[PDB]
Amino acid sequence: GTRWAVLVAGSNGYENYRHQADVCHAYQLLIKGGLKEENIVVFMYDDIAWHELNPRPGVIINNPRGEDVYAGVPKDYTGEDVTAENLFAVILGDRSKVKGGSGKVINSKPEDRIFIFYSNHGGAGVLGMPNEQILYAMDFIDVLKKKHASGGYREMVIYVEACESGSLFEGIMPKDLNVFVTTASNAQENSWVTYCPGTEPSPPPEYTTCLGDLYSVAWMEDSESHNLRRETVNQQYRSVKERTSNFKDYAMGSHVMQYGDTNITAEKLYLFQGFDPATVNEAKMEVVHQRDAELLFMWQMYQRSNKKTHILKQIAETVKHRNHLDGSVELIGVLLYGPGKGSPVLQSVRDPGLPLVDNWACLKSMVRVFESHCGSLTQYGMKHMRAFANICNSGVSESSMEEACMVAC
Amino acid sequence: GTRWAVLVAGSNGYENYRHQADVCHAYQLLIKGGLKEENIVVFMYDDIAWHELNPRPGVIINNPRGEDVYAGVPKDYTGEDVTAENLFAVILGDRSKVKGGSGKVINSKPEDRIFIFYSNHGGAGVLGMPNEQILYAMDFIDVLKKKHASGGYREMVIYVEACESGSLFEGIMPKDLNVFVTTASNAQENSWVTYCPGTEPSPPPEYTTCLGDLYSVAWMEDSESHNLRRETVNQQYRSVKERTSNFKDYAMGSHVMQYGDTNITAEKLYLFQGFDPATVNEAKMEVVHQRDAELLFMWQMYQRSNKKTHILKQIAETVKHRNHLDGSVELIGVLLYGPGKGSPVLQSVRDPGLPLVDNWACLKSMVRVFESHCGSLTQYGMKHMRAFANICNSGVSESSMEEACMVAC
Ligand SMILES: *[C@@H]1O[C@H](CO)[C@@H](O)[C@H](O)[C@H]1NC(C)=O
Ligand SMILES: *[C@@H]1O[C@H](CO)[C@@H](O)[C@H](O)[C@H]1NC(C)=O
Repeated sequence: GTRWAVLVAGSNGYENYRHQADVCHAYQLLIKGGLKEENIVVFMYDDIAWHELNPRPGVIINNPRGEDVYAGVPKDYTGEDVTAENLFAVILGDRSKVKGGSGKVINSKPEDRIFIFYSNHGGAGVLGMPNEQILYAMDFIDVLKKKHASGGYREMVIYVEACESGSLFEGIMPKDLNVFVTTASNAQENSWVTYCPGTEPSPPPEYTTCLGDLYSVAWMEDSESHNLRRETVNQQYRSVKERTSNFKDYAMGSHVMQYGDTNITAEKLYLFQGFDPATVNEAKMEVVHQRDAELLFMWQMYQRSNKKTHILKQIAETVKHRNHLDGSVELIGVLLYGPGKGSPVLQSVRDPGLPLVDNWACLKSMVRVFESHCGSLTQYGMKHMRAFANICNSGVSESSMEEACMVAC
Repeated sequence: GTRWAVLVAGSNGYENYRHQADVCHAYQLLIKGGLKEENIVVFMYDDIAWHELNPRPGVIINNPRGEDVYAGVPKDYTGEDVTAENLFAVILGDRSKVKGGSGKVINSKPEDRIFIFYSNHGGAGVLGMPNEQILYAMDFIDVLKKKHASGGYREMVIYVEACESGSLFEGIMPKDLNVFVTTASNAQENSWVTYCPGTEPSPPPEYTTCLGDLYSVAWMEDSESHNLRRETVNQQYRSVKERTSNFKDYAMGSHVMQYGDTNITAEKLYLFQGFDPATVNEAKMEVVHQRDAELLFMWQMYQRSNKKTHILKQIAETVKHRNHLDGSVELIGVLLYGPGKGSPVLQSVRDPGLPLVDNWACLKSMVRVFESHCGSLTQYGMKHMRAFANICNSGVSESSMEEACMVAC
């Protein structure tokens, strides 16, 4: 059969360099293993390589050894074409449902295998897509069920790098889809960022933005340092789990989770990632929170400048925007449930194995009502997704949500 | 000698019923023990007994058994006269430095004893006074040193009911003043509120506001249930400590602390609180945070109404005001120290036994700069006092504080 891949960075902006850095590295890794470019679909906004802030124009690196991963990466879905609708259409393999981009899709055969890697921001039940778009977990599950029902592949492996990424599959990912999944974190942890300005191991001094993400570089640097005809999917999961746990210090690391068909863990990794003919034959990392890396970048910029006050006022606006969202959400909880019960309700985490939300259509509706009244969530606002899900689960009506949002905003 | 007392409620508003309820109960307790009215100075705003919301006009109660404590309480310093300046002047006993009120002061003799009880809101190093006034711990210490240096008393006992009230004395209260102090909480805990609408033990159903404060009713109900010619100061401290710890559950209770001259703990309580001739011869309480009781009261009102939306919009404004203060302070930390270090700096608590702040004049200056730019702190904003103290201790200049406050506000 034929090995296919879909690589997605869900973010843009130079502050988010790392997510397209991850995706570009994954592309070069798969090419080195003998996957063909026509079978690898790359979603990247593509604003990094030639960004005015990039100290190495035309180059993207993904770890402090500084090897370029940008050259040769195809422009399949870039800019405005990096959408959930295009991602869903690529996975289904129906070129007629794609809007824009190259038209490359996963029009795979029943004997083929597929490898999907996503890297950016997220929250409970949701994944980010560039310019304020949100991808809801259940729609992603639905695409996998549809693809499976059309006999489009033999097996699939999915790696997801994002905050709270366990919540995209817990209680909803079927095990009969020949799909195996791992996530950087459990349903409630955040995801961690590595190779940042000011940490060890040191990125090259000219960089003001972080180079990679902990779970992502963990699996990629593990793959490229091993013979993939011998390493199993399970061995990579084990190695990635230990490295991402960062010496089992969950204040500085997270729990890598697995979902779906665990029988796939017995398979050799080359069936999914190819094999590199040259591969024949640790310290605690200083990491930062995915949600904190943006401000660390603006602060790196502030400290290195002389317009110095323009950056500061932009830091002020960013924090103030976050405070507005955090407060609006907290106040909605107060108006709906009272003080002393609003935060318990909004912030309670369901037991592992249960779905985040019982009505996914309600979740989208609460987000819609919120944003109509309180403004756009942004990428940062996905941190409030569990709060909206908990409003849904509480049986509070959409009519009462409307009233609370109008009072709050 | 003669026994004197000063009783202070630092708050006003029907939401804060309990603080004047505490003070009124303490007054009746001391009269029953034979202290004379001319030797007891009462500071209470006096907006409770005849408040339009008071279901028992002319009556104040301090626990669910519903006995009035208001009748007979003198009007020494009420309304606009409840000030730190008047409190300091009362304690010093110089009637000429009082502004307004009755003119009653503690013009005590070297053989006299003094008992001081304060009950309301506070924060690190500060106590509230009605209508946005703040009383700074070191000014209170200075008054005690001045009073001591004039030979004004033999011994003094001080009870303080307020958030973070340990911080008013740690590292600054001398032990050579013949003054013994206990506080409802340590330097970082909040203070707890008892007998609230919706908790057990049940206040009479018509009340929408909490009746008392945990540490305050603990010492008063302990005094009135014992023979004070036999009970020692130490025994009351022990009993109050255990009751305020609420089964040693510090998520629902606090650590009562002691400062000053601990030799006074060996003395019989009647020397300070008098003795009642009739006294010849437990469940975990449901309590709420001092800072949370205001919103619980507005919510009780919301739930019992039909203007129903007027109250809600007032709840919204209260939460939004708090969010503005919390965000402004957090942003000032970000601008001064960077993200990832602003909160560690602003929220770090010094080791027990050290003073909250090294330059008390700087603390007042930071508050001044903040309020000029970001608006009044309010009573709620004393929760940010440790943040301002930590800015002072960090050596950040007043010039840099000004710049950060202008960017932030
Ligand atoms: C994995 O395959 C085994 C066959 O040995 C089967 O018993 C089991 O049900 C399968 N598990 C899943 C999750 O499909
Ligand atoms: C208490 O009095 C004793 C005398 O027995 C003395 O040793 C001690 O220093 C005194 N403590 C304080 C805090 O004044």
